[PDB]
Formats: sequence, structure tokens, C-alpha cells
Amino acid sequence: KHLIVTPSGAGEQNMIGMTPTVIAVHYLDETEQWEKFGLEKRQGALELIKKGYTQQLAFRQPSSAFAAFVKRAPSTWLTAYVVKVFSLAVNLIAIDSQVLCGAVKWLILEKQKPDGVFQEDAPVIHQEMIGGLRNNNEKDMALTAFVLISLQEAKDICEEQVNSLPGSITKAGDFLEANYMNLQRSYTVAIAGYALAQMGPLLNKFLTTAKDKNRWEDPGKQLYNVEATSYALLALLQLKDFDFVPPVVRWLNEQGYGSTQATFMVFQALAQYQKDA
Amino acid sequence: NKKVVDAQKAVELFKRTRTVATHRKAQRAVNLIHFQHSYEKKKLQRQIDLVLKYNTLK
Repeated sequence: KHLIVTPSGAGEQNMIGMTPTVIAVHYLDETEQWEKFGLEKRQGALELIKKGYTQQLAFRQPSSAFAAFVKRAPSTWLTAYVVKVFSLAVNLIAIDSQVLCGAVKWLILEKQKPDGVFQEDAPVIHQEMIGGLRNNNEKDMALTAFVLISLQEAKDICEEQVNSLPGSITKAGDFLEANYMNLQRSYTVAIAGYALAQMGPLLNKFLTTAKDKNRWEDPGKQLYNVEATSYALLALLQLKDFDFVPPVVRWLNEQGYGSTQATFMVFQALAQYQKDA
Repeated sequence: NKKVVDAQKAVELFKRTRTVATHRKAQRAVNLIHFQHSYEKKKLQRQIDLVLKYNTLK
């Protein structure tokens, strides 16, 4: 009931207030709790989601990418970020598929290295809005898992309008697979895991990296693990291994500023759960 | 074009049913129509918006 925030500000700051509002409604839709949340609130929420969308289109550069300011250099992460929030909202409000495919098409033709590595040339000013991907270490594996995961949440939407999308998917997915075994941060393993699970030894790696077999935590900011454990939770559901899911989910339940990613991922994980199991 | 008919079959059921489920299905159908300048697109989007404003789905 706190996740309903009225979006405003520039390209990035508008998404920070839009994110909670979009996932809030998302969750309530999948778990169908609107009756328990407030049955009359859903509209005012959608209206707000409609406002943020629009307020965001204004920060859409000619090349279909995004940034805080029209004058600012486009950002690979934000562009990718807009993509996933928006791909999730095609069931909440009106979304121009041209905008989503336009942004996905850019994220490939000019942000994916010749070897399936998506790169960030113009970082977002609000580094806190990007969850654990902020952790410099293992940036290529991480930022590539993030973009990919978005492109996956945008497949159905732009699968018929983007030619490169499928080739970009495979060329990306391998990079993570070729270097999956060489990962020490649960986060990168947790995020890229879901990344891969979306398409043997790797899979055994995805488990034994989980402390206590119920959380992908790493020696730092807990919020990062919340995110980490979430991507991973979605990883499980992709393989329907509802076997070890109970713990993970149980640990999440027993778990503002800088909470953009966790708020998004956590509720999306706990959502895809209520749906898949 | 199938996608408009689909979107049509989705919006009609939503107008009658008026639920959170039918709404998700109707909005996505319309969004799936990739031709933005289609008029059956804006028209069908209108019916969506009209139910949301005067109704409480589900």
C-alpha cells in the first residue's frame, strides 16, 4: 500500500516512481488480492501507471533509447530497464509496441559487442536505481544477464518485428554460459542463472552457490541478495524445480531509496511463483 | 487481420465480463496490434479506457 507512488522527474527519476506502482499492480493481478488490498484502488493505480509511461515517452531519443535527459547520452541499462518495466505493463495500460521494439532493436545493433556482450557507454546518474548490477565486479556477465532478461520479457511483444532479437538472444546466452563456471558472486550467478534458465554442470553450480540452500546472499548489502535470491527464484520456476522453491520463497517473505530493483524483482518473483506453482 | 479480430474478441469479452482477468487479456490484445496508426486500434483502445473509468473490475 506504499508501492503506489506518483511518477515524475526526468527519464530515470520517473521510472523510480513508476516501478513500485507497476509491480504492485502486477502482483495483485497474479495473486488476485485486489479484494484484500483495496478493490477500488486498482484504477487510480493504473491511471498513475499511465501518467508515468507518458512522462517517460518524453525522454525517448530519436534512436529509440532512453536517458535521464534528451541531451544526455543514451544508457544501455536504463533503455533495457524501460523495456522490462514496459513489457510487464502491456497488461496494465496502453503500450506502443513500436517503442519497445525500437528500444530492443537499438539495444542490439549498437550495444551488443560482436561476441554477445551488451555494454554500457553512458551510465545512469542514479546508480542506486540499478540494484546489485552496481557492484562493478563481473560487470560484463551481469549487465549482459540484465539486458538479456529484459529482451526475454519482450520476446512475445517484439518477436515478429525484430530480426536480430533471436540471434542476439543466442549470441548473448552463450557468453554467460562460457563463463558461468567462472563466477564467485552469487548475484552474478543468481541473475545470469535465471538468464540462462530462460533457454547440467551449470545447473549444479546454480544450486551449491546458495547459502543454507534458501538464499543467494553475498557478503554485502542485503537488498542485493533480495534481488539476487529473486532472479534465482524465477530461475527455479523456469525449470519448475518447485523442489527447493519452498525454502527460497519462505526466506523472501521473512525479508524508498535504492530499492528499485529489489521491489521490482522480489514481487515479480513472488508473483511468477503464485502463478507457476 | 487476425490480430485486430483477436483484440476485438478480447475487448468484447471485457466489456461484458468486467474483470481484472479480462482486462489484462483485452489490453495486451490491443497492444499486440503492432500497426500503431490502425484506427480499429484507437477505437478498441477507447472501449478499454471507458470500462476502466466507470467500473471497478473483478
